[PDB]
Amino acid sequence: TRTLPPGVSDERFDAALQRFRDVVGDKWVLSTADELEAFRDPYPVGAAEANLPSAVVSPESTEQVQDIVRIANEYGIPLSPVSTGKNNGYGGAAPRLSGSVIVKTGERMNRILEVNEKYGYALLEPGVTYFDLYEYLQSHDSGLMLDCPDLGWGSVVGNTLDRGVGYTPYGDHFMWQTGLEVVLPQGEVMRTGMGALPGSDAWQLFPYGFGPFPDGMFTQSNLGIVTKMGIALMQRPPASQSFLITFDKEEDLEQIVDIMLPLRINMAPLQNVPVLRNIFMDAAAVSKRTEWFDGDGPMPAEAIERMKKDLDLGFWNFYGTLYGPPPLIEMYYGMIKEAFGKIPGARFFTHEERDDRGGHVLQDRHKINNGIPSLDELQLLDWVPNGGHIGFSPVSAPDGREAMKQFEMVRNRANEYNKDYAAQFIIGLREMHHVCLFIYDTAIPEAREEILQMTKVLVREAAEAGYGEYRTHNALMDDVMATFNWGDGALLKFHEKIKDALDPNGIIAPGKSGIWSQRFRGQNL
Amino acid sequence: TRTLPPGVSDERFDAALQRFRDVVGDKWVLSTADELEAFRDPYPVGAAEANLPSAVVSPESTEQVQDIVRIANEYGIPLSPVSTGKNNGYGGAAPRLSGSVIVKTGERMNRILEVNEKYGYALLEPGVTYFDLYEYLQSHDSGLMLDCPDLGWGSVVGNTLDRGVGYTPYGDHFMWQTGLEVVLPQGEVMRTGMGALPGSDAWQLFPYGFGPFPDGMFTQSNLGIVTKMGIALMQRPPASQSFLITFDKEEDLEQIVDIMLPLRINMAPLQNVPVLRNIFMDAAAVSKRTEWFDGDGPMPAEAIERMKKDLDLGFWNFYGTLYGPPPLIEMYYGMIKEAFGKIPGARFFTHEERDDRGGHVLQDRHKINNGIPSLDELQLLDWVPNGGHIGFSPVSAPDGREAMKQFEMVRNRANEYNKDYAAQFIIGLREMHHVCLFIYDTAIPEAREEILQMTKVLVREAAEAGYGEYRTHNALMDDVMATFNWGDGALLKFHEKIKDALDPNGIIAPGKSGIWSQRFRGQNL
Ligand SMILES: *Cc1cc2c(cc1C)nc1c(=O)[nH]c(=O)nc-1n2C[C@H](O)[C@H](O)[C@H](O)COP(=O)(O)OP(=O)(O)OC[C@H]1O[C@@H](n2cnc3c(N)ncnc32)[C@H](O)[C@@H]1O
Ligand SMILES: *Cc1cc2c(cc1C)nc1c(=O)[nH]c(=O)nc-1n2C[C@H](O)[C@H](O)[C@H](O)COP(=O)(O)OP(=O)(O)OC[C@H]1O[C@@H](n2cnc3c(N)ncnc32)[C@H](O)[C@@H]1O
Ligand SMILES: COc1cc(C=O)ccc1O
Ligand SMILES: COc1cc(C=O)ccc1O
Repeated sequence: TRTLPPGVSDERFDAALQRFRDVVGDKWVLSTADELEAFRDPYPVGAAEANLPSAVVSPESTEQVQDIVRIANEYGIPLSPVSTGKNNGYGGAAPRLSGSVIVKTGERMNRILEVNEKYGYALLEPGVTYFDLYEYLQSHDSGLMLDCPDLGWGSVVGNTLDRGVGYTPYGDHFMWQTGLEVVLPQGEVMRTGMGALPGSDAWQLFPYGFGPFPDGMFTQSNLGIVTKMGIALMQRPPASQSFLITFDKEEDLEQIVDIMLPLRINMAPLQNVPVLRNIFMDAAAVSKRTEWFDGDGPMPAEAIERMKKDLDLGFWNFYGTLYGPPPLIEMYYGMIKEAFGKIPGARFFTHEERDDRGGHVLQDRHKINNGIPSLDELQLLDWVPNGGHIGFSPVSAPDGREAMKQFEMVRNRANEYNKDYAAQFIIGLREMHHVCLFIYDTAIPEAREEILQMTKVLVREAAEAGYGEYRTHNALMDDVMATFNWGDGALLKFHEKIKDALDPNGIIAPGKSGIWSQRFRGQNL
Repeated sequence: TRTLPPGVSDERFDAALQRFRDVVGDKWVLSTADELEAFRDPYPVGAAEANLPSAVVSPESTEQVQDIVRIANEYGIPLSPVSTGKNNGYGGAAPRLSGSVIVKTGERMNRILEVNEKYGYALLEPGVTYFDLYEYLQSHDSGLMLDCPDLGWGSVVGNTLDRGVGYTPYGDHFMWQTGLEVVLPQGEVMRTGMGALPGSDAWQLFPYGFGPFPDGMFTQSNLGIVTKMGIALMQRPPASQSFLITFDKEEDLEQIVDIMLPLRINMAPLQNVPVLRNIFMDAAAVSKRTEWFDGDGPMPAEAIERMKKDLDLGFWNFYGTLYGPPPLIEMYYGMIKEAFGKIPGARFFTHEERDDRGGHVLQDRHKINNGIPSLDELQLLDWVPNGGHIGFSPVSAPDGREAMKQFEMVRNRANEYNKDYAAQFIIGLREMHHVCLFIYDTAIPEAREEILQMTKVLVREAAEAGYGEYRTHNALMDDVMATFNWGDGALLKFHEKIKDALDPNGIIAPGKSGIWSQRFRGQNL
């Protein structure tokens, strides 16, 4: 059947599309089941179909975003903005609420507006991918580097707006975000920070402006459609050196993290954002599962040994990168070797030393950590046929007991539901994003529902232990937000109150982060 | 003439007062003419009496704060929260709306809830001063250091919630803020970040939590009353060295800023937040105006030169600090010598190299830049009888040309109105806070009036030229917010719609940052 928006008839919906076409042109509104199949979640979760868009609209400018919002308010059409819509692992381009219209801001609004070499910033529209920006910086002989995620096909803006992470010293994307322009839910356009001051050259220079600081309210949020965003760019250092440390035992995690913290807290000698990847995660980047095991259920421990042997890796695999003058790189590599040396069976490789099949990730990290975007990590999805992943992304203290507790908790449930648990601890100064990627066969209905059931259990099992997620899939947003329920759900009530006063007709991305407008609360979609 | 909240009678006010005492006890409700004397703006601005409190309420817990708020909603009585109320230069403790009740949270809410050595953070009630925290740290033989402003009598929370700044690498106080508890305008209580998840250890570990990140909206804000705040604390480095560079000419400014930027933008070799102070700023810290020129008018150049000659200082004076093992310090001081030694007349000193009187400022910077709080900059108020200051604090791009244009513009008005211009450029990564202190006799009502009218001119002339203020005085709050009027005042309409959703009855510090709730809009207050 035709996907229509909640409470909107065929007749009123065809009026609504015609008006979108008036604004953007007829080629830039997509409305047929065929055309829309490309905007389904590529990695669907649950057996029952969900998150189905009713149309895709691609505006060329801010002026058109506004007119689209107005139309959507007049007609009661929920809108779900994206940049490039590559939020794979969290829903793709697919909207939380079935029947929403996707506003793909990145199709046509993809200009790099300014890259200022002197102040080390860039002003970007939301269609600028990491590749685009990288390509610009190469062409103009730039002395700046971008900070990217594992996959560079996503948007600098879109990724920042979901508080994604990268791996250079500028890994925390939202921290370095500086000013933004946004269309609010009734059509008004606003600029934050020093951009509210007309004629200011400080919009990308000073983030805060004057009065309350609102920029975070437009992250993981449905409070507006962002049309421009600035971001600081780090200077390319004179030299770098990436390294791998392999650790043999699963139980080495505790000690790894406890040794790490005093070296990370000060941003030296661990200058970048280290990553501790388990063997399923590294194996999956270079090989298929049927190369190690072709039986049923959890990979047995002898098969885990073959992966570690052939590829010459540990169960745990620490990847890091150092930057600066060559005498500094060596001092710091020296300190790191001394500390992690304690762990029996720890082995060290720099990016110069290792160039085999197992080294393919080290070589990939050394690109990423030097702000060169890659698609090498797409190979992960060939672990099994019709491969897809979901992100279960709890936050952990930089404490080996907490991490070992989370690891065992997750593994206990991943084996119970027959899913392989690829693990990647991404390590900040004071906390760790514990990304648990469960890779699975998207074709099979039972694999998908087991993924959904399994992750619903872990959200609740994690919350009961005091752990929360930093980011989650469409299908888990209500469940995740339901865990942030201190003071009788105070945080949610606050968010719903702001939502209702900026978005009286409940128009922008309803359900995002479990925040629904008055008119959807209680309906269970 | 007895001060009362707008449209509240003597008896309705009496009953409210009585209810406040029920909540907090008798001792902690001040309401008599000269009890409240101490809560007037200590550096009054304008000849007319503005900014008059009707009462002061000192609660001891979050619960009393919630109740006080509920009672204020019942009566329509404005509340003006402070921490320690030492916001001098901007209004001190005094409220923006005359008739509001001060809620001095810090008087009894002054516990250091936790200092964690492992993860390098603190959890604090509003009453912890920088002296108190430093005393905790000395007692416990801590590895951590704080980041303090010029005057350490203020609160860690108060300063942070006004987006204040200190001078260690952790200088940007708001960015090292992590997690807070807040009472919202109708008495609901809410924890931000991971604090919203019952039993999390991660409140002071991961700031963002999940979904929209609101912490920024409680800074320069009137959206709640803050009861707890977390802040990250830097590790104390093994050694340190501070340095003064003097630049003899007034014109060297342009060249000093242009050389500074590449040495600062990557936090190395300028690691700390450098300051560029003029001779006026530094003289007043060590001497009275009458030592150099007894006279009604602006200070002649021959008096400027004697100041420089006796104190052995330049017109522009550059104060920085280096941290790390002694080899790294020698390296980085090396590079700083060679870069700023391009400027003619420029002379260098370290903290070991000066015991004279002009050097007392360097010794005060060497404490502050190492997180040793101080009150030496109080001597600044001696400069003239009954000294007070006000802060006009424009943001500048870290560009020499833009820093001379702001300097001359400000100097011209300083001379026209007969006020001395003390200047300190506080230098971030990509921006500068250009802080202009104008010192004056607060007893003379013409001088108070010259100040208000002068800064009113300055705010308007600075915005015409493309510059906004980071922070401002009660006096200037409406005028500063009118300058950020991009999009037909798009920013202010936004802040008001949010204010009016969370505070239907217009209770919390109305007028703060030029943001007035519905019941006060379009009025002369
Ligand atoms: C499968 C996978 C995913 C992945 C990864 C590795 C693998 C194998 N590694 C990642 C990493 O290192 N870091 C990271 O942050 N994410 C990683 N992912 C997940 C994901 O693919 C990436 O984050 C990707 O960059 C996100 O997609 P994109 O960049 O295209 O973002 P989007 O889909 O357009 O938007 C994301 C959400 O933000 C809100 N949004 C976006 N644009 C707007 C505008 N203009 N206005 C308002 N809100 C906006 C929407 O909620 C949108 O869904
Ligand atoms: C005269 C002067 C001032 C000064 C300075 C040097 C001199 C000679 N140097 C400064 C510096 O180096 N850095 C800096 O940030 N400020 C400097 N100043 C200005 C001032 O002295 C300090 O900022 C001072 O520490 C601030 O005072 P305090 O810490 O006591 O904060 P407060 O007066 O209580 O309140 C500040 C404002 O924040 C909001 N606020 C405060 N508490 C709350 C709660 N609990 N809830 C909600 N909002 C709150 C209020 O708006 C309040 O006015
Ligand atoms: C599934 O989403 C994520 C994936 C990764 C790396 O593979 C890092 C952070 C994420 O949020
Ligand atoms: C009164 O305002 C300020 C004063 C100072 C003095 O060093 C620094 C920052 C400020 O905002």
